Amino acid sequence: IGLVGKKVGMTRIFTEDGVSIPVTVIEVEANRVTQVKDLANDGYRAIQVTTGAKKANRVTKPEAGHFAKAGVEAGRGLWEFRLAEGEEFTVGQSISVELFADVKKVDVTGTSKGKGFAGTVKRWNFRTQDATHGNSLSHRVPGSIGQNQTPGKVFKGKKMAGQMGNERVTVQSLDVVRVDAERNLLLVKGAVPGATGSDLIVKPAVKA
Amino acid sequence: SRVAKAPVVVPAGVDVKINGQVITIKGKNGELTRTLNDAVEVKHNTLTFGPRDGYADGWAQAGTARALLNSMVIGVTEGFTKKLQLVGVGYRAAVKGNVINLSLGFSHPVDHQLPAGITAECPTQTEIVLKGADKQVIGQVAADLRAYRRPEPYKGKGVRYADEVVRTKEAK
Amino acid sequence: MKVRASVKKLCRNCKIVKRDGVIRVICSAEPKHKQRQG
Amino acid sequence: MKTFTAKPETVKRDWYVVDATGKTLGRLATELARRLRGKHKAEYTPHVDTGDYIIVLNADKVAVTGNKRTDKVYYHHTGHIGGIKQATFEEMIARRPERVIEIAVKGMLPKGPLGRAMFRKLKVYAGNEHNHAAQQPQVLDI
RNA sequence: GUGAAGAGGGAAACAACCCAGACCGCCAGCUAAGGUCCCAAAGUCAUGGUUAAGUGGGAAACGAUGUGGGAAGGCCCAGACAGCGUCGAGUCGGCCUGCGCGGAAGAU
RNA sequence: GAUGUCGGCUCAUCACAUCCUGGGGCUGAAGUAGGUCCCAAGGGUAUGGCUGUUCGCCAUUUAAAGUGGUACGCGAGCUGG
RNA sequence: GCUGAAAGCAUCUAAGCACGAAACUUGCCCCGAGAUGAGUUCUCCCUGACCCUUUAAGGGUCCUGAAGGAACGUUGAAGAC
Ligand SMILES: C=C[C@]1(C)C[C@@H](OC(=O)CS[C@H]2C[C@H]3CC[C@@H](C2)N3C)[C@]2(C)[C@H](C)CC[C@]3(CCC(=O)[C@H]32)[C@@H](C)[C@@H]1O
Ligand SMILES: [K+]
Ligand SMILES: [K+]
Ligand SMILES: [K+]
Ligand SMILES: [K+]
Ligand SMILES: [K+]
Ligand SMILES: [K+]
Ligand SMILES: [K+]
Ligand SMILES: [K+]
Ligand SMILES: [K+]
Ligand SMILES: [K+]
Ligand SMILES: [Mg+2]
Ligand SMILES: [Mg+2]
Ligand SMILES: [Mg+2]
Ligand SMILES: [Mg+2]
Ligand SMILES: [Mg+2]
Ligand SMILES: [Mg+2]
Ligand SMILES: [Mg+2]
Ligand SMILES: [Mg+2]
Ligand SMILES: [Mg+2]
Ligand SMILES: [Mg+2]
Ligand SMILES: [Mg+2]
Ligand SMILES: [Mg+2]
Ligand SMILES: [Mg+2]
Ligand SMILES: [Mg+2]
Ligand SMILES: [Mg+2]
Ligand SMILES: [Mg+2]
Ligand SMILES: [Mg+2]
Ligand SMILES: [Mg+2]
Ligand SMILES: [Mg+2]
Ligand SMILES: [Mg+2]
Ligand SMILES: [Mg+2]
Ligand SMILES: [Mg+2]
Ligand SMILES: [Mg+2]
Ligand SMILES: [Mg+2]
Ligand SMILES: [Mg+2]
Ligand SMILES: [Mg+2]
Ligand SMILES: [Mg+2]
Ligand SMILES: [Mg+2]
Ligand SMILES: [Zn+2]
Repeated sequence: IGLVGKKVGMTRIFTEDGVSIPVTVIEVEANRVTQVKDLANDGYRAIQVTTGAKKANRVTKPEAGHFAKAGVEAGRGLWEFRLAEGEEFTVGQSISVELFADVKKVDVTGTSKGKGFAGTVKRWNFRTQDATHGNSLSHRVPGSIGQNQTPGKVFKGKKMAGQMGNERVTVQSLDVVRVDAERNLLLVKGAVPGATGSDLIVKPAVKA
Repeated sequence: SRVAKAPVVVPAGVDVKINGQVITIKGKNGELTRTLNDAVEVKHNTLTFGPRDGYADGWAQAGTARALLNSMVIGVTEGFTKKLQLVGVGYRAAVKGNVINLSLGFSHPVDHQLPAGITAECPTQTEIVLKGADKQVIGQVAADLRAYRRPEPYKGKGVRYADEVVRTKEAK
Repeated sequence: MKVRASVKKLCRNCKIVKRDGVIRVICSAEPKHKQRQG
Repeated sequence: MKTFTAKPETVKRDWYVVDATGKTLGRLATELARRLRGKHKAEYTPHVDTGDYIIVLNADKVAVTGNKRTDKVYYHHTGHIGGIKQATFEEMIARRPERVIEIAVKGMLPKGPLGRAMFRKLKVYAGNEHNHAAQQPQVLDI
């Protein structure tokens, strides 16, 4: 399994031998198990967890009853983690960042920062055409988008301008620099997706 | 045909158990078994082999069926032997249980886990002698061991079948 | 392996064999005689 | 007089269960297609679904002749350029064995709204069990 | 000869090919070419064969113990042919022919 | 009663008769490194000098600097030598 | 390649068995139930009267107005809207 945390921000750890390790600080508060999915009822094995602390007015009656069944406080959302062959968890169990104590590398999933409507230069690394040498109104425009009568259409997946970022991104195989269970902190080497404050899903590295 | 016509003699010791198409041959050296091709008739002394009706091949399938069960009879009775020789400076072999550990001039160990039914011993470092009931399996293991370092055509170095003539040619 | 439209026995030790719908010449004596029709 | 027409709101559709085990794919498919369309009924009407509900069991055990188990290829295009995908019969059986029968029958049913409606009455199962004991399907031998 | 100046049915689609020349109406019948497992009207028709290549459903010289049929030979229980005198039954490769096989690489 | 044209730029997309990388047979294959043929289309596959050039030659790289199809791909996308 | 007949031999193949590549199917990442074949799981909410006519998934009234949603406002490392 993994845990749900919050991107606090970035800093550095100076090592004794004079290396500065860039770190993303992830606040990993206790993940409370809200539901355990099994093969008989649900057709797959997973835990649903919550974290943080939502305010009663913002918790709907459907949400409240789900948390109340688990016997846990409402957190700011629900996330599932698929269970391994061995792994067992109970409803209402709290899972801390101590989970990651012996984990060397993590995959961190977040929602990337939103660039809104992005041109092909930004979105797809298209080359600009001539700034001068006669170019007419076509500096950052995409150029040709197809062939001719054959095929007489634009192909699906054509790289064009559109919404960029504000989407799920996983960065794989980030070194765990420090697990500070007392401060509810995980320090990972390097950048992770999303703005300060955003939800992060941290899992042990799939690749190894 | 001429293979299939010849009935396999049963030695004493080695009981036969036919059923359907699947035959079982059990003796001193284990209990082999085979499902024969559905175009084949076996008839217990002596297992006969001839063609079943409504089957174009027939005598082809009966000749193999014969040859297989001859080897199966001989396998549970006498057993089959294969010897590989190693050739090349610093090429050695040694068996630890059911794993042969071959040094074959690689930058790593080579450890072939011998399959069940096959026993192996190294009379010296440059010889393996496999022993088993299945002629097919012992041939397959021998081929697998040879394939690590096939005999090469200049100096004849590698894992060879002890029988094999390794044709050597000269360098240009 | 010689891949040819015309595959033939080149010596006494050459043998024509059909494997998987492909006419081949295998030779015990001479590896240069190994042929596949193709 | 005017020739009879079946009326969709009054059509009698019966439930059948067929075992695909060891049946030749195409020879089963034609009989399924016939009955899904209702060509076996005197009330057959081209513009009306007069056919029967058919449960097919043991779709994974459907047979093909020749080398078709390895050599029959199912092609589809994803709509994306270069997106021609292929699967052999044996791969289709391993992954999605119901699709073999369903694809065979779909190609033998009329094209258009009614042919799609006819196909909805076919219920293909990989194994020997179905959930439709409430519909009381009669054994149909093909 | 047809199209042009000709509809209808067949050849997926297809002026010029095949069948066939539309005065009008019919919710009758028989046929033509072409067809009769499902799309899709009609044989999952009958009898005897061939093919195993999805050949059928693209492609030549040429290559090959694929496989079927026919005629005729050589050698052979004075032991042939293959394997190692032994061994006990056929063997050998030309001919003609049917159907297949390789030869066979292209762009949404 | 108009189907805009060479070359460049931008953006491509497919084929495989494969340039590199992968697998393999033969070699007049000791090794290294080649030659040749077979399989393989996943990905990758120079920058400059000269010239409108494509190309080519030249300089210097690169694992490699593939060959073709796409209205000799692409001017209601740019350029206009 | 193994075993192995047809074809007493031989033969990787006909039966059977084993290897074998960046191609293929997965494994990795993202989308994804309009997957109309519209799936699953958990939780939450509403437990009134009444009369017609075309007695039917018929129609209307009186009362009721839930969960939740939307709207509005303050807004955002979300955003052309
Ligand atoms: C005017 C026609 C043009 C624009 C250009 C034409 O090129 C020529 O005709 C060459 S002669 C040349 C054309 C124009 C007009 C006068 C003068 C002479 N110039 C400036 C050219 C390249 C073809 C050879 C003939 C067909 C064309 C369509 C497709 C094509 O490639 C064109 C015509 C239909 C097109 O409209
Ligand atoms: K006429
Ligand atoms: K075909
Ligand atoms: K190109
Ligand atoms: K080579
Ligand atoms: K490639
Ligand atoms: K043109
Ligand atoms: K131009
Ligand atoms: K245009
Ligand atoms: K323009
Ligand atoms: K749904
Ligand atoms: Mg933004
Ligand atoms: Mg540029
Ligand atoms: Mg201007
Ligand atoms: Mg400008
Ligand atoms: Mg089109
Ligand atoms: Mg093969
Ligand atoms: Mg139609
Ligand atoms: Mg005229
Ligand atoms: Mg006409
Ligand atoms: Mg016509
Ligand atoms: Mg027509
Ligand atoms: Mg008639
Ligand atoms: Mg019909
Ligand atoms: Mg019949
Ligand atoms: Mg064909
Ligand atoms: Mg041919
Ligand atoms: Mg015009
Ligand atoms: Mg090729
Ligand atoms: Mg591909
Ligand atoms: Mg792959
Ligand atoms: Mg240049
Ligand atoms: Mg052009
Ligand atoms: Mg081009
Ligand atoms: Mg312009
Ligand atoms: Mg244009
Ligand atoms: Mg000019
Ligand atoms: Mg043999
Ligand atoms: Mg690589
Ligand atoms: Zn030879």
